[PDB]
Amino acid sequence: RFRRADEVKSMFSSNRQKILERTEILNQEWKQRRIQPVHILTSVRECSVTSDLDFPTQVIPLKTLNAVASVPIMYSWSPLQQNFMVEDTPNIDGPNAKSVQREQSLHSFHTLFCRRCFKYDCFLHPFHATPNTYKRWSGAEASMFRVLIGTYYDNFCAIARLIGTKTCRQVYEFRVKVYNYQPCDHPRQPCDSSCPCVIAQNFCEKFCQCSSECQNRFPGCRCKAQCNTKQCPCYLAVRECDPDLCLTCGAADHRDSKNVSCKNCSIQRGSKKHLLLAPSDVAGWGIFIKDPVQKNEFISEYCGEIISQDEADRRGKVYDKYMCSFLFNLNNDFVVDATRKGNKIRFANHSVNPNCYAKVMMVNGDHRIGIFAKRAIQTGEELFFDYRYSQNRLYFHSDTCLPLRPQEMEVDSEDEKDPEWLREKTITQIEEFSDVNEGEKEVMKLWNLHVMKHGFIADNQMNHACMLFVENYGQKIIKKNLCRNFMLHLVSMHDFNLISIMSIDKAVTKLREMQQK
Amino acid sequence: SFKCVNSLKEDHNQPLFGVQFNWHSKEGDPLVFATVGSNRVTLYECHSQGEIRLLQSYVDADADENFYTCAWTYDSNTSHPLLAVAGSRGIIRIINPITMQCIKHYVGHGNAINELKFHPRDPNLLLSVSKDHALRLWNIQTDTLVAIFGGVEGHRDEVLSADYDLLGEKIMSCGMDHSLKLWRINSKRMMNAIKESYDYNPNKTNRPFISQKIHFPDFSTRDIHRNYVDCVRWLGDLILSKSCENAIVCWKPGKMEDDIDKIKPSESNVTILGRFDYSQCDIWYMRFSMDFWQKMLALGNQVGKLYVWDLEVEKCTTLTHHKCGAAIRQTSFSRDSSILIAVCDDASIWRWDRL
Ligand SMILES: CC[C@H](C)n1cc(C)c2c(C(=O)NCc3c(C)cc(C)[nH]c3=O)cc(-c3ccc(N4CCNCC4)nc3)cc21
Ligand SMILES: [Zn+2]
Ligand SMILES: [Zn+2]
Ligand SMILES: [Zn+2]
Ligand SMILES: [Zn+2]
Ligand SMILES: [Zn+2]
Ligand SMILES: [Zn+2]
Ligand SMILES: [Zn+2]
Ligand SMILES: [Zn+2]
Repeated sequence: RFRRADEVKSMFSSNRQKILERTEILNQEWKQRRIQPVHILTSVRECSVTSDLDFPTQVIPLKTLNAVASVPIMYSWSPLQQNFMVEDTPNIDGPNAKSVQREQSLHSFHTLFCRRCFKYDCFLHPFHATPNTYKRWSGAEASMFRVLIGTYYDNFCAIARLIGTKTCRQVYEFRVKVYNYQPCDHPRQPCDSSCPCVIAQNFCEKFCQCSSECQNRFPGCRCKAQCNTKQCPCYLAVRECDPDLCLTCGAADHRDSKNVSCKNCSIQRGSKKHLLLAPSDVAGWGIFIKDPVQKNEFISEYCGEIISQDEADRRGKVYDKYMCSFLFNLNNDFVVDATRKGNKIRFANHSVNPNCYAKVMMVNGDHRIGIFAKRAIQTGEELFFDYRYSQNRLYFHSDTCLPLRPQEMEVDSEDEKDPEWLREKTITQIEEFSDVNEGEKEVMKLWNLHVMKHGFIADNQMNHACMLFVENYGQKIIKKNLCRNFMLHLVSMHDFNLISIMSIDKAVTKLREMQQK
Repeated sequence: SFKCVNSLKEDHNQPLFGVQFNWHSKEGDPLVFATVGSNRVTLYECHSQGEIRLLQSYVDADADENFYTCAWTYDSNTSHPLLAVAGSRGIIRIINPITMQCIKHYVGHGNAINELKFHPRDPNLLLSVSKDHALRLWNIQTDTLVAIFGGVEGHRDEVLSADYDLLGEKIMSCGMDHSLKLWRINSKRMMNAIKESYDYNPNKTNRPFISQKIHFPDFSTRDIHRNYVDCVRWLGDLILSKSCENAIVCWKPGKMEDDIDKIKPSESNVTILGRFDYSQCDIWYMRFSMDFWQKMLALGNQVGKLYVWDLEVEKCTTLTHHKCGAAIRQTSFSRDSSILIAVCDDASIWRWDRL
């Protein structure tokens, strides 16, 4: 008590000198300037000032300011393209190492990986990777082998090629001594009327762990192209094609492309047409469209925050006072909310005779809200849709609400796949974990950014995903000393049943080619 | 320590929510302040024997605008003063009192604007604190929006005040979300924006100038005050900020000995260094101010007591007068810290002199 009173003024006085020494340099910069003063106006309706103390009442003419065109009300929101969910072991790489089992060395990976979106501690799916989804001498060198006996089985001359620090057969001695879908899981039990999918009236997806030929899995479609009429069971089930199943239409072909042969997967790829912002013709901000759009053509994914129904109930309190609700029912259990985070299309105003409509389609387990054109739309119409069913002009920028003049309004498209704040926000969420070591943390940060930069959305893509990761980010792998954790990432990819075995050999080969250089 | 010598009143009887002395005054040149309120900015000069002289006045085209604040600034190469004003419409006019015309105007804030400040070492960088939950850093010289402070981790409610630090290296803001958020501006990422915002040219590149959205503060806390916060000014490396709790509070973030230029974002501890206790001041939007050498601290209340404080408590001296009746929104000293002008709710002004 007597101690803290004494620290206040010793810091006050040291802080005081900081005030003095700083304020002088501002004062010294003030002696540098010879700035003119303010003088009265005799050049030019009139303003007047009286004094409550006996003094002549002073009058001067009133110089009028030119009118300035105001803009409608807008509150602070954040760019988004893929939805956002909200709530209502030593390092084995560098100087200090340890020898632990197969599961302890990989523990953070199996629990922190997301089987559906391919990132560590993702932002959509809160439930961790279900149990059987991830089952298909120093201390560091020995704990590595311990990981491989579950993965590499009995191959001895190949295991030595990985660890690099020892050789072949000597290894012997170690051997001697409408509801939302979530993946269903139940060993020794078929997917019967006790299965969460059956109970929820959802088909098991590729992520489920039920039998291969389970009687509840959606099979995909066999269409040659389009997938856009009732004939295609993907379309007919209000689904976008599953790009690890529908190999015939094109959902698994040319993932780089945006106009694919299959037209019922424009949401998952993000082939959304260009949107432009301007004041609405009703009142407030409205959205207009750049180029023309056909009848029943995809416009944009109505995107936002994923909130619970109980969180949607508390926010419905605050939203009611401004006569302006921006939330839509995604399914029975979850609601999307564009008030805090959203995308360009959240500026479609309500109208009961609209030219667009909302269809709540399904994409790889995730229910998403798609906006489609009710009729044909030509250049420069404002897009409307009916809020009830789901719940030669001046153009403006999206991020800043500044005027976007026509000089460069063609390839602007202020809507990428990985925004600047997410690329950082995922780094915030990796480091904050207190139970995960920081050697494994500094690799999952590298993977999450690599995934978002290209936009991976298919299980079949993961061979190219892990081979492209080495070509670009493998340099940061060696410079930051994570070559061993990268191998853990590979056998975790291989534990989750979505990478080829020869790629793990091919990936380490391309890392060692630059390592020994 | 002071003494009142004059009182004024305008011709609209509407409240005035701020005043500033143009601290960019020359040496040996007369003291000048400016008054915002209603839809009109009025400028004033001081003279001998408590005379307050009326210089010029500007009215905006529509009576719906309700100005809230203003701040002075000199031009780099033309030497004229400029007084930027912003209010309910969210527009920031410049209005130089030399040629007496709205030289520039910047639309595009999401709501009203609640406080304005300028960078201490650059008279071209203007910060606006807005009702739209975000701070914005303009650039008077080159017509470019540099930054937008407030995205995902920004101010989740309405923002009401901010202030640069002394050298000009770290902004601190606060608003109706009970939070005070430090946004440094000395990082090379914010700096290469200020650099490239000058070397930007509208007809030199078909590409709008890349404005920097800052989504994550460099420090945040809600541990100081309880209810909303409506004012905040730096103290070098300490921070003063008030609330509707009848007390201005001093605090530094982090531990005691942890330097402010080394506190990294995820810091959660504070250190309340004490409070200036006052009475009857407890409504929306009631700022204070400090003189140029930061030994004075002046606050007004709703019934006309015009508090003062000695900042070298290494002394609740008060100022009251028989006609000083309505509320006191804002005060501002002169640069030489000799004259204290306070504005009121009933469109009145009071002039106090030190001895
Ligand atoms: C609790 C928060 C509250 C519910 N909330 C949330 C948001 C995102 C938002 C907005 C806002 O971001 N809009 C932009 C905009 C969008 C996104 C879309 C369309 C189609 N169109 C738009 O404009 C505005 C207002 C608001 C309040 C009062 C008001 N009035 C006073 C002045 N006189 C006219 C009426 N106007 C607008 C409230 C908001
Ligand atoms: Zn996921
Ligand atoms: Zn061998
Ligand atoms: Zn299932
Ligand atoms: Zn099942
Ligand atoms: Zn099943
Ligand atoms: Zn099909
Ligand atoms: Zn299909
Ligand atoms: Zn298809």
